[PDB]
Amino acid sequence: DDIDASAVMAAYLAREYAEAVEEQLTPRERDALEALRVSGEEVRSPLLQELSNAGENSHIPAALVSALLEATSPGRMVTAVELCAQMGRLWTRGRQLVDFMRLVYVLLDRLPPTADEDLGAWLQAVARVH
Amino acid sequence: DDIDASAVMAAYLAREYAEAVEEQLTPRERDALEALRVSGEEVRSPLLQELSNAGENSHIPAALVSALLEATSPGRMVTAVELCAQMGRLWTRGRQLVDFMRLVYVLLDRLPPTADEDLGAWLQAVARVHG
Amino acid sequence: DASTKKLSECLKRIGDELDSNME
Amino acid sequence: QDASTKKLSECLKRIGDELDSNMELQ
Ligand SMILES: [Mg+2]
Ligand SMILES: [Mg+2]
Ligand SMILES: [Mg+2]
Ligand SMILES: [Mg+2]
Ligand SMILES: [Mg+2]
Ligand SMILES: [Mg+2]
Ligand SMILES: [Mg+2]
Ligand SMILES: [Mg+2]
Ligand SMILES: [Mg+2]
Ligand SMILES: [Mg+2]
Ligand SMILES: [Mg+2]
Ligand SMILES: [Mg+2]
Ligand SMILES: [Mg+2]
Ligand SMILES: [Mg+2]
Ligand SMILES: [Mg+2]
Ligand SMILES: [Mg+2]
Ligand SMILES: [Mg+2]
Ligand SMILES: [Mg+2]
Ligand SMILES: [Mg+2]
Ligand SMILES: [Mg+2]
Ligand SMILES: [Mg+2]
Ligand SMILES: [Mg+2]
Ligand SMILES: [Mg+2]
Ligand SMILES: [Mg+2]
Ligand SMILES: [Mg+2]
Ligand SMILES: [Mg+2]
Ligand SMILES: [Mg+2]
Ligand SMILES: [Mg+2]
Ligand SMILES: [Mg+2]
Ligand SMILES: [Mg+2]
Ligand SMILES: [Mg+2]
Ligand SMILES: [Mg+2]
Ligand SMILES: [Mg+2]
Ligand SMILES: [Mg+2]
Ligand SMILES: [Mg+2]
Ligand SMILES: [Mg+2]
Ligand SMILES: [Mg+2]
Ligand SMILES: [Mg+2]
Ligand SMILES: [Mg+2]
Ligand SMILES: [Mg+2]
Ligand SMILES: [Mg+2]
Repeated sequence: DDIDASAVMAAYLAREYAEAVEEQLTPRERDALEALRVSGEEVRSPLLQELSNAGENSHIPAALVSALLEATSPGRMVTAVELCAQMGRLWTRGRQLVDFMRLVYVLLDRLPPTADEDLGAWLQAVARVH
Repeated sequence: DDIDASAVMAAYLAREYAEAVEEQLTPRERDALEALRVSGEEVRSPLLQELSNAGENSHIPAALVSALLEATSPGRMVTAVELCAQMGRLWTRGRQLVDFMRLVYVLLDRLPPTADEDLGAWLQAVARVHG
Repeated sequence: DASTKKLSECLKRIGDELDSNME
Repeated sequence: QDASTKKLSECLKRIGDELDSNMELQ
């Protein structure tokens, strides 16, 4: 009982998969990925403030992601992405590793049909500013 | 052309999560991660060519992870981990993303209660051997 | 849940500000 | 088929059984 075997496995698979996906991103998608990182970094502080305002379920964040994606803009999609990223930082061992992947599933499952062209044009505008 | 939004998001979340978990790993757990890294490399090629020995979504790999974790051993559990990682390598787009989440769920959900202690002593022993 | 509703309304509002801050 | 997966699973298990002893040896 000296190590959280699940947490150690989650770290290995998470990094390998992170690099596996990044490997297969086109040049254009790599630009969008860096734009998303900046966009998510800008909204992070406002997001944590609203969440801390109402601070205390895995359904709650899933419900917020769903509301943010309710037929939506690039700004709300980015906010939903960063919310998942912040829940991921809190759900780092044991039974919390289940709620994170499901939360991401809600994100991707609830995306609008036009997500690709909407974010492509928006994140490019992010690249212009920064 | 256009971007695959879902792939961009997955790449971002995966890395942010990987960094998060790594940050929260205790020191003894970080030494094991390295040991898991090397031990996953030794099983990679024998694993891949055994997959190539037959065959050439989530059902088959999930069935293998399940067979490897059937009451098991550190070597089998590590072989299951690397299997998931290798399937993640080729599951980087769209519906394949889902197959990876379902596969990793089989792995973590089917770990035995003994894994914490057995892999603690095994991965640590590997670290001393490979030092 | 009533609280969740108002929380998501605050997040949807943050999202809108992120859109407006681009133009 | 499903029996092919049965055979492949046993092969990965042998690899697993070998990895268990190989990495603590020498
Ligand atoms: Mg204990
Ligand atoms: Mg302890
Ligand atoms: Mg102890
Ligand atoms: Mg990719
Ligand atoms: Mg590809
Ligand atoms: Mg990034
Ligand atoms: Mg960021
Ligand atoms: Mg709350
Ligand atoms: Mg609570
Ligand atoms: Mg909670
Ligand atoms: Mg409920
Ligand atoms: Mg709720
Ligand atoms: Mg509505
Ligand atoms: Mg609305
Ligand atoms: Mg609408
Ligand atoms: Mg919409
Ligand atoms: Mg559980
Ligand atoms: Mg769930
Ligand atoms: Mg889509
Ligand atoms: Mg685009
Ligand atoms: Mg295209
Ligand atoms: Mg075109
Ligand atoms: Mg960190
Ligand atoms: Mg650490
Ligand atoms: Mg299959
Ligand atoms: Mg299916
Ligand atoms: Mg099983
Ligand atoms: Mg047994
Ligand atoms: Mg057995
Ligand atoms: Mg055995
Ligand atoms: Mg790999
Ligand atoms: Mg598909
Ligand atoms: Mg189960
Ligand atoms: Mg269970
Ligand atoms: Mg050590
Ligand atoms: Mg609003
Ligand atoms: Mg803002
Ligand atoms: Mg078959
Ligand atoms: Mg066979
Ligand atoms: Mg064999
Ligand atoms: Mg050796």
